[PDB]
Amino acid sequence: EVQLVESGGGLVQPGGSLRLSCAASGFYISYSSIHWVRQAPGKGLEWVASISPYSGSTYYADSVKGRFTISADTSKNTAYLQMNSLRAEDTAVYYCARQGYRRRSGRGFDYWGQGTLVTVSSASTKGPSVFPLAPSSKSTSGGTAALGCLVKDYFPEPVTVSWNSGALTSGVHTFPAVLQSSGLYSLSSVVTVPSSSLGTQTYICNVNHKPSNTKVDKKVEPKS
Amino acid sequence: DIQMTQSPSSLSASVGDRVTITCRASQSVSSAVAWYQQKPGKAPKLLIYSASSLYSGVPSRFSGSRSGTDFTLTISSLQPEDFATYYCQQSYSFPSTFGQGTKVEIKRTVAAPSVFIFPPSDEQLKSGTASVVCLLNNFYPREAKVQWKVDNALQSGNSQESVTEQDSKDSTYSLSSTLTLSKADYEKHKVYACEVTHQGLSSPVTKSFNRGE
RNA sequence: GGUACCUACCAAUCGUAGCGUGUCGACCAGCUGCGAAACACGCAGCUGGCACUGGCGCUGUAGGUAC
Ligand SMILES: CN(CCO)c1ccc(/C=C(\C#N)c2ccc(C#N)cc2)cc1
Ligand SMILES: [Mg+2]
Ligand SMILES: [Mg+2]
Ligand code: NA
Repeated sequence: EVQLVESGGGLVQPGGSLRLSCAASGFYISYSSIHWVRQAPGKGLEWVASISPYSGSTYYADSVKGRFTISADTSKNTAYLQMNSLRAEDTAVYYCARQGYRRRSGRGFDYWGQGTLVTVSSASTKGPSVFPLAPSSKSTSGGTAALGCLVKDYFPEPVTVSWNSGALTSGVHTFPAVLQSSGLYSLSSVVTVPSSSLGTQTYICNVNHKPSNTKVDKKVEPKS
Repeated sequence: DIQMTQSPSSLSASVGDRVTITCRASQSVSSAVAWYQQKPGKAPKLLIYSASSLYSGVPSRFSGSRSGTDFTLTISSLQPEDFATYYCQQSYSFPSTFGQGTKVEIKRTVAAPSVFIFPPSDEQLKSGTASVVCLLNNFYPREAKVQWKVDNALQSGNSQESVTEQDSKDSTYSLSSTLTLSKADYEKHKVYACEVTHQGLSSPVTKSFNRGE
């Protein structure tokens, strides 16, 4: 029952520093090579660093050599990646990965963590404003209505949007966040629904921005 | 540094099609090559190790082969769940190197978008900004043109588009175009229209509203 | 006088008076299997060097010893 759990991600300014941890369960990290691999939003995987067992020898990519340090503690089955002199181009999701056993899976990474987000920017954290996108009671066919929520002006990622506290999920489309010229993020979460239920069904959008500890609920209903 | 040039960068294939994805190492990496599959937002999953060995649990339709510096991942017959981004990796020497990735999406019949227009709520208007939203729902292929019009005035540079990933149930896309104006600029115009051009539309479809109705 | 042992026999070339021999092992480098193991480290096998170890076989020139 192997498992890797990352932690420590967050927002920091250029030139800042941050230490990520990767807690392993179901096996002892001292008997495997441990790797850190990053993925920038919408980009490919990039090997970041690695540490070998028994020797403790460490290896790093050219773009992080001298700034990052990989380490591991066994009396506390955990691995660590310290990042100093952080740049904007280091923003990404960071995954902890276990190299498999030499005689079973070669040098493939057989177990990965869920990843943790690291954002490097001089901008400041800010919660979103949640506005409604009301269904058009004016000009709407039977059984074809669309409503939604607009989550605007927040930073950094992510925001989560649910509908009816998790009950409504069929037909929901939550779009990827786009960065506005203001430097803040915005997205919309829409859902289609029969118009017959527009007046007899209350629709709630639950928006949540963890960095700002913001939790908002917005009712969406026709206008006038 | 050893580079891994992966091709193609993307492809749209129909269920049952055979897919081949190649990765060329800049120099020899022996057979220390692995292939991974990643679903959107999830962690990669090990498919193949040592260039050609099938990882435990991976269906037999996935296969890997080597010819010199060329490494190839083959999905003999593409299943609907094989939607994903596939990556190659060399672990012959440090630093390790990943390929740029190949995004495999699923083909399907053309589907026209359902177009909706949403004026800015009064709540937002009281803050000094106006967001007008145009939603294109459940269409295929991803290619679509959205054009904003304010009193028949062609807009440009004041809108942003965002597209979802292919829906796992019906394999369609959804797009949102947001037009941003100042409160004054908004309240000094009447007709707001979104014109959508898409392959499965014989002619462009326009959805519009008059401010205040 | 004979047999046996011992001491010495320019320089260079591992060594040797000289000829041949590259050894359990030591050292340098490489490859492979294995150790929870890409490097480092441990065990084992092999390959090429090296000649630390200066042994072994053959065979002299004298001097000496023993019989
Ligand atoms: C073919 N050749 C000529 C040049 O290549 C050789 C030269 C020298 C040797 C040395 C030895 C052998 N066997 C040797 C050395 C020291 C000890 C000890 N203690 C034991 C044996 C072998 C061959
Ligand atoms: Mg001499
Ligand atoms: Mg010597
Ligand atoms: Na030897």
